[PDB]
Parts: sequence; structure tokens; C-alpha cells
Amino acid sequence: IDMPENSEMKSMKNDAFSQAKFAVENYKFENKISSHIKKFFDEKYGPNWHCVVGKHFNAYVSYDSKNFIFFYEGQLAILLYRKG
Amino acid sequence: KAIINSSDMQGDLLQEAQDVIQSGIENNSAPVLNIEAACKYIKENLDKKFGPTWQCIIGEGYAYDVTVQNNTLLFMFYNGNLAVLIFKS
Amino acid sequence: IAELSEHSVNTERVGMSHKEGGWPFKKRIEKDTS
Amino acid sequence: QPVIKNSDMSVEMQKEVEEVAKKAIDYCNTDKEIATFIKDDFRSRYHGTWHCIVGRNFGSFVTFERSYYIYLYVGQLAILLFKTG
Amino acid sequence: YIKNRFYPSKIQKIIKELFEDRLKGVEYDPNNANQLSERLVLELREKIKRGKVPRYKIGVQVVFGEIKGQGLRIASKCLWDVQNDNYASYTYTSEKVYCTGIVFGCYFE
Amino acid sequence: QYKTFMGARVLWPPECADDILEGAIRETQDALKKFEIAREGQKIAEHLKKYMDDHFDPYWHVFFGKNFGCQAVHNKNRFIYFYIEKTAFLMYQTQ
Amino acid sequence: EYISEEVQKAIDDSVKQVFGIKDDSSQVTITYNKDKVNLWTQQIIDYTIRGLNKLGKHFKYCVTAILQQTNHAGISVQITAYQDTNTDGSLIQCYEINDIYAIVSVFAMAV
Repeated sequence: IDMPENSEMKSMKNDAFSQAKFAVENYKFENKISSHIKKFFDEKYGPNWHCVVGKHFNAYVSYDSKNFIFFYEGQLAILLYRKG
Repeated sequence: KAIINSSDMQGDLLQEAQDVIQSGIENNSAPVLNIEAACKYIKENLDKKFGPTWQCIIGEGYAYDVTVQNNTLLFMFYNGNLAVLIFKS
Repeated sequence: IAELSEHSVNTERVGMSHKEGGWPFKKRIEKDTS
Repeated sequence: QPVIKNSDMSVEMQKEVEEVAKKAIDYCNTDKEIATFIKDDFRSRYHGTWHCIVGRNFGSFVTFERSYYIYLYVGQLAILLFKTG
Repeated sequence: YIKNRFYPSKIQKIIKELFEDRLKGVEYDPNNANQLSERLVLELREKIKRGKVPRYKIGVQVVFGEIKGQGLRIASKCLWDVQNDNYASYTYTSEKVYCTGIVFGCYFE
Repeated sequence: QYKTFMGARVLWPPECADDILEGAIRETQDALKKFEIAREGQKIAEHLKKYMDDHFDPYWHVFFGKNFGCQAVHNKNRFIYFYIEKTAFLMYQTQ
Repeated sequence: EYISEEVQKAIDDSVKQVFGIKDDSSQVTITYNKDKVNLWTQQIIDYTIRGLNKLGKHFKYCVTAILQQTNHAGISVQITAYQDTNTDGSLIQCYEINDIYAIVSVFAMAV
């Protein structure tokens, strides 16, 4: 229902979905899921990212424009954004 | 001989629920069968298939009063007189 | 520059199933009552 | 005459189960009223969400919290109490 | 037998809060430095009085001075059965003064 | 053994420092009492971390709820862990 | 019945009297020397122990010294022991002039 945006070309938006869908099924604890997503995106694009996983939580962060992705993945909710 | 009595869920899961109760009948089809083993099988199968928090109940004369998630409830009857309720919570 | 660290957080988890068995007497020995 | 067949609670919470069951038997003749008595009693004394089924020919499969489950026979009634949420 | 125990960082708590709210960025005036220490040492002692340790004896110690082109080293040693007795230590330094406090704790027996 | 504090049950002794403690031990219930209700979620922790970053060191992390428990490594002596009316609060600062 | 602050004062007296000069030029005409470092270590230790036995205290001491050539390599000095609360303890000290990184570590115990 809610899909904050990022850069065009679907360079990172298409990536985050495909990665997080494997992450969620592969693990039970949020630790491995979020660490997997962040560790991958660090190698892939950026020096420092930030990822949050959970059923219910609210947040308010500073970040870099067009580098803030947020999506309701299944029953879970996954937030991600670059910072640093 | 499945006779569905009260439906709430989606027709696909309807079909699979019928198939699973049938398979449970065949798993326990003998005068020594117990409805409890078939109940274990139904609930565990619907767990490993469509997710946990399933609940299987079998009998012919009883009175339940339970809380169920929407589109996750079924109750039905058999020509063999087996009233079967299933629901997710 | 400044130093760094890794506060790796978790959640403490408590989950175990039993099998309820239907009826098969209040007194273990029926002969005592009989 | 309560007959515990499968319980998870501590001995005190079990004793409370059978005491509340005896009271519900003393007061309410209908199984629904008995089960609501027990369920509301435990949901009030503790906090969370309890569920109680009362029957005579009954099987199920449910998840439940740890040490928050009993299946027993008080007199000649099948009481299945548990806590989920 | 130690039901109520001492861990370092509630005295470390008290000592931090005390330091900021009492020092409030004071300069090192020579005529009142020793008496400033005398005041805040006793205030700290009062705080550990409610510090909720019945048998833990409290060896309060405090250092206060000014930093002026001045290298310094302060260290202590711990001398007890690690199961019961413990210590606590805090530092607090502004642009031109530094105040650091340590508090021992020894379970009486 | 989770000793009592004028604010709440705090794991005594903890791993943090008292301007942070007293600040949190007053600010958590001050925040919850003034105009805030348990019905709302992390718009509490929002103001909590904001208040902490305003006065105290800037990089904080707050986790509160009814079921959680953590190991980790952080800045020395920056660990607030206290229950209050069956609600665990955990806070830690990371450089 | 002592103070490690004064123990450190005595160590400082010893070291800064032996080699430390207020006027800072002879301290680099005296740079680290492969031939003279043996004399340095031995005489620093001997003068320090003479300062220590000037004290009539009945406590028992033991001493260790480290002399580093240059700051490029880096070093970590750490201490730990197992003794009695009231009277025992230890002491450390780091020292730098121009090109000599001295470190002293002393243990003081009862009896």
C-alpha cells in the first residue's frame, strides 16, 4: 500500500525486492535477514546502508535523497535506506 | 462423501482441505482408527502447507465455540456421519 | 575519524507441544470401587 | 471429581483450574456458561487471552503458551483450557 | 551468600550525573579547588548511601584539576574475589578542567 | 534481581550512567503521562531518542516492548535496561 | 600506610634526576644508543631501587622497565595481579622526551 521511491531505472528498487524475498524465507530471526540485506547492498552499491525488519515499528531517520526504500513484504515490513 | 456445511475461505484451500481430510481418512480407515490421529494429520499438514495456527476438529455430536480468522474457517459433514471443522486462529 | 563497534541485538525467546489424549477411571484401580 | 489428563501449568495454576471448574459446575448448568466463567476468570486474574472448550466427545490440535495448558475431566466433562495471546 | 550484589555501573551512574550537574563547567580556581572536591566528595558519598549496597564498603576517591599542556596517567589495581566485590570509575573532562572519580566496593563478610 | 528505583524496576546495578538514567527514568514516564498513550507505537521512542540526542550524546538506539532480550557490545557504560509495569525498556549509545 | 601517588613521585624523582634535564638540548644530544642503552636500563633501575629502599616501609616491591626506541611501532602496556585489598597494589608510568619511550611498572605487596 506504501512504496517510497528511489532512483529511476529500477537499479536498486528491483534489487531490494529480489534480495529481501530470499532473506525472509531463508532465516527466522530478523538478525540474519537484515544483516544479509545490508551486507549485500554494501558490496553492491554503497559504503553504508541501514536496514530494519519487523512486523510493527515506526521510525524517523535522516538519509540521502532517492536512497530510501520501504515496503510491506508479506506479513513483515522491511525498511532500508542509505546513510553516511 | 464430503458435504460442506459452512465455508469462509477460498475455493482452492477448500479443495485442498477436502483432499487432506480424505487422506486422513485413508491414513486412519479401520475400526481401530481414532479421529485424533487424523486430526493431528490435518492440522500438521495445513500448517506445513498454508501456515501455522491451524486447528482440526472431528466428531458428530458436539458444541464448539471458537475464535477464527476470516477466510480461514470450514465446517462440513460426511455421508459416513463425520462432521469436520477446521479453522485458523 | 572515530572508533566503531557493533551492537548486535536480539530477542529472547521462551515453545513446546504436548498431545492431549482422550478418555480410556477416576480411580486407577476399578476393582477397588467394584 | 477432577481428573487431569494433560496439563502444562504449575501446580498452583492447575489447582486454580480445578477450583474455578468446580465453581462453574456449582453455578452454571450450560457448558457455554461454564466455559465463559472459566475463560473470563483466568483472563481476569492473569492477563492475556485464554480459551476454554468444554465437551464430551472432542479432539483438537492447538498451539498454546508454555505452562498455560490443561486437558482434564472434572466430574464427567472434558475441559480443555489454554492461553494464546 | 550475596543476594543483593554490586555491579559497577549504578555507582558509575550516580558519579556521572553528579559530575555534570555539579561541575557545570567550572574553572580551576586555586583558592577553592580543594574545598570544591571536599563538597562533591561528600555529596557523592550521600548518593552511594542510597546506592543500595548493604554490605559493600565504599572507598570513594576523586581527582580534580586543570589540563594545561600536561600529560598524566592514573591507574588502580583491583584486589578482591571477583565473585562478590567490584569497583566503579568515571572520568569527565571539559576544555580546561578534568574531574575523575572512582568508587570501590567490598562485600563485608 | 531487578532492584527497585523511584522510576521503575531497574537491573541493579546496570551498565549506564545516571544523567542518562535519571533523564530516562524521568523522561519515559513523563513522556508516557503527558500527552501520550500506550495505543500509539514508536512515536514514543521517536521523542525519546530525540530528547536523548538533544542533550546527551547524539547516537542512541531504543528498544521497548513486552517481549525482547539482547546481547551485544556498545559504548562502554551506555546500557539502560529497566522494566516498568511489565514493559521492558532498553537503550544504548553507539559512537 | 602508604600512597601510590608518592610511589610515583619517587619514580619520577629517580628518572628525571638520572636523565631528565630541564633545559631540553642535552636530551637529544643523548638519543637512543645501542652501546649505552644497557648502561641506561641498568642504572635507571638501580637508582630507582635506591630511591625505593630509601623508604623505610616494610612493604615488598618489584620493578619492571621498558625502553622503546620510536613511536612508529606502537605498544600496549597492561597490568594485572592477585593480592590483598587494603595495602597491596601496583603502579605504572609512561615517559617521553624526544626519542625514548620509557615505561615503568611496579608491584607493591604487604609483608
